[PDB]
Amino acid sequence: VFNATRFASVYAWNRKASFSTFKCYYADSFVIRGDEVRQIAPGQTGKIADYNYKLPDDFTGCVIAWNSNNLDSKKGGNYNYLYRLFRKSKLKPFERDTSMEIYQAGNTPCNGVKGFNCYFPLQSYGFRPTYGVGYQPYRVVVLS
Amino acid sequence: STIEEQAKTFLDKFNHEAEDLFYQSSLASWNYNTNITEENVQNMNNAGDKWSAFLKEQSTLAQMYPLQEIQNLTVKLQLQALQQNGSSVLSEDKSKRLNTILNTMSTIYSTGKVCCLLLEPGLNEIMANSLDYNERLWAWESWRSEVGKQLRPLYEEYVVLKNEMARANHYEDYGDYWRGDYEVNGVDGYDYSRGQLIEDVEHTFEEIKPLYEHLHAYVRAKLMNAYPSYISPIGCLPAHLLGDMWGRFWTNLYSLTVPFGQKPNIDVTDAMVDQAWDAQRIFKEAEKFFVSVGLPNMTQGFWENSMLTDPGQKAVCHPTAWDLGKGDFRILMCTKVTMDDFLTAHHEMGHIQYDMAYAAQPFLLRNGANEGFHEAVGEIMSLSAATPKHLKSIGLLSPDFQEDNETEINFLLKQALTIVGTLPFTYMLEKWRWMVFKGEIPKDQWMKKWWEMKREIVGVVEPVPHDETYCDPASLFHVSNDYSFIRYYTRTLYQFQFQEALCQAAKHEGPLHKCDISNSTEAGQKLFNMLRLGKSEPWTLALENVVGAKNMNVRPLLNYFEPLFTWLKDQNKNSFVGWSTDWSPY
Ligand SMILES: *[C@@H]1O[C@H](CO)[C@@H](O)[C@H](O)[C@H]1NC(C)=O
Ligand SMILES: *[C@@H]1O[C@H](CO)[C@@H](O)[C@H](O)[C@H]1NC(C)=O
Ligand SMILES: *[C@@H]1O[C@H](CO)[C@@H](O)[C@H](O)[C@H]1NC(C)=O
Ligand SMILES: [Zn+2]
Repeated sequence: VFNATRFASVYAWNRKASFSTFKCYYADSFVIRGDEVRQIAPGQTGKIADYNYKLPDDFTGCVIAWNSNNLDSKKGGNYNYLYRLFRKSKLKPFERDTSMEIYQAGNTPCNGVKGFNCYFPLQSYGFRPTYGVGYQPYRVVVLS
Repeated sequence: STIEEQAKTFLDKFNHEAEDLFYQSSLASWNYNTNITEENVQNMNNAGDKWSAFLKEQSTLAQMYPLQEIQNLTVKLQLQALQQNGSSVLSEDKSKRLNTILNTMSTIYSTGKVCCLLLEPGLNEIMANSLDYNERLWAWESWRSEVGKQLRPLYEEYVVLKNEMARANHYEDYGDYWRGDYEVNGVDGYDYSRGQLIEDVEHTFEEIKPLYEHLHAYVRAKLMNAYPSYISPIGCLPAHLLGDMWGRFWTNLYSLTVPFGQKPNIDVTDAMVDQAWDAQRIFKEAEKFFVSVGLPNMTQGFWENSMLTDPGQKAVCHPTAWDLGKGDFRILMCTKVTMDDFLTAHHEMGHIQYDMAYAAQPFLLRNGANEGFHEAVGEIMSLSAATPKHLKSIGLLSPDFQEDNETEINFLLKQALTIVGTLPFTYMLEKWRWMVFKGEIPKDQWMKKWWEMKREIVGVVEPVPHDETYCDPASLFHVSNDYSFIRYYTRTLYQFQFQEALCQAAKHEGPLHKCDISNSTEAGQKLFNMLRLGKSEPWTLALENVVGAKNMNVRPLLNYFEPLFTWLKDQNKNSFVGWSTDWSPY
């Protein structure tokens, strides 16, 4: 869906002109940051390609991405878009993780509550129109 | 799981939260500055309080990772940056007392008046413009006897509280705390302690002394012409006659001490107000200059969200470069059509280029290598942009202009008055403060020693005797507003080290005072290799990348002023060079 009015989050990606990026090598849809679009490619590494959305090394589809600063940002902040920061291990190609469990980073466990060395694993982009071009929203659609 | 991995995880959480909180705080502050109202002074305080509370909590819970269990030296730098206590080590009564003392000392300064003139612009126009001995002496002694006499005992208590605050942080006094900005540990070959900065400063001043002797004697002869029955040809210079309230710069003396007065200096104000230049042409020219040496353009937000003209609503028109984070760079400056705003633009855009360089380092590693790098990087651009070759290459000077050997001495002498005439002042003031923090000057001798180190290091004498109810040093903005003062010395040396290295990479033949680094990419790769590091490396390594050595040096500063030194040596052939600490005007 190239024209829906509301896109998903990158950790909860969906499945069913002015294209800043059209790189060819189902239709997944999400929203990420500007300078993270480079990570939607085979053999990449980061937070997005580790904990949020991974692509295999032998891929056949395409990748489309385009700016969205006039729709997905507002004066004050748009805290409705999220991404996963912590995970126990990297993903697998096309896997998906919608869990919201506390991440334990030490040796004593969490009681399911935050505190010393226990972090809530999801973090939001607070999108604004007066951001740099690398910190502005970007809508991404991946084919096949 | 080792205590290092947990530190890395804690830090990559901290960075992500602090970026957002800091952006919204600084946006509030900008919105206030560009449009002063009543609703905005509150929206500033809201976000300021939020950011400060966040920082306090994160430092408190960062103190639980002991540094001895960390082998990576970047994690160590950031954890050190976060594990610092501050006035949190004192009590609650002592913290509140220190804040009350600081606020009282600031407001006594900023609203002081004598009889009905305030310091700005009342008593500053009598010090920069008047030509009367008696009126200048009146303004000087009035400012000394109204404000400082009120700041003596507050300062006496300030010293005690600051010393014990710093001793509870495992330093030895507050001067040591201050010198702790130039310390490096753990690196093999690039180490530096807090007791070696004193040695370096005192080792370089011994070589700056002769040029200052000759300039002091020249200025003394000219002032002896202007104030005939008041100056002695072998003594010091009276303190109230240097075109300044304190004597920090000797600039306003130019009109009295110009070498060849029948040759006017360069001023392209008419050549630009006559071609219809405006406020945007200046910044387009500065952008062209910085692109010529291979640095990037400006961003679109810079052109959309910068205030580059006075909009008739109030505002604070002080020139400033803003780095809000998240790709947001701005400038606040109400510029005119003049030859000094043309240079301030280059200064501020040098600040912005340095900011844009290290925007990839983690949140806490985004500054200069130490406290004297931003200003040097800004100043070398104004050095290289004011060159008659540059002003002729942009069409702002006629090709029928020919440089004159008598006009290159007026320029060098003005530069000397501004730049060299301020170094003994800085060295002496910070030496007095260090010795008072250390405990080597008792209370009952403070003013006895101030006016003993003015007659020896600076060569300046006081017109009337000052007993021990006075606090003359605290009558300066930096001393009663709790700021350090040694960054100016080190910055003034670094700027000439930088400029010599860059103009040597640009294959310049001739005197150093004529060099222009425009159209040189090899001079723009050497600067960027230091700008990109932020403060992720010891300042000695970042200094060695550009220069070739790893410490301060005074030889390029003396290479800049060599023709002036030869001229002055010939001018003072039948004079006395050096002063005697015995003659006093009373
Ligand atoms: C200046 O501030 C006032 C309220 O503080 C606001 O109404 C006005 O629009 C502001 N000016 C501009 C140009 O936005
Ligand atoms: C230190 O940690 C950083 C990541 O925080 C890593 O990139 C770097 O290689 C580490 N250095 C050493 C010497 O292990
Ligand atoms: C830089 O090079 C351009 C292109 O040749 C020239 O127009 C300009 O005058 C040069 N500027 C300086 C300062 O040499
Ligand atoms: Zn500056």
